[PDB]
Amino acid sequence: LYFQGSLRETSEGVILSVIVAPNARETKIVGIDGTRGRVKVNVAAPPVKGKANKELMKFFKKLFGAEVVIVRGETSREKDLLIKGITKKEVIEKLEL
Ligand code: NA
Repeated sequence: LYFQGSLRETSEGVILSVIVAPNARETKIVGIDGTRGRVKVNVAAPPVKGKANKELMKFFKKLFGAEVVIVRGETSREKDLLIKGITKKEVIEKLEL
């Protein structure tokens, strides 16, 4: 399994497709879902008042050094994140760290 199955590069940056589990001990990448083409992300926040979405975005903004917005799935576990102004090569390097 490679992270490439969860990413695609658009004119605006990289869409990173994730599947979250809230209430986690630590916000971190725990795996890849090879059927859904998504990175499994544990989020150390409750899924109330948008707090899991906020923590998810904060985690990836820090990892990538780039603005991260949710473009689909604000109220779903399966969320698509636009990482603005970054290339797929840069995203792969950071996910592989
Ligand atoms: Na949330």
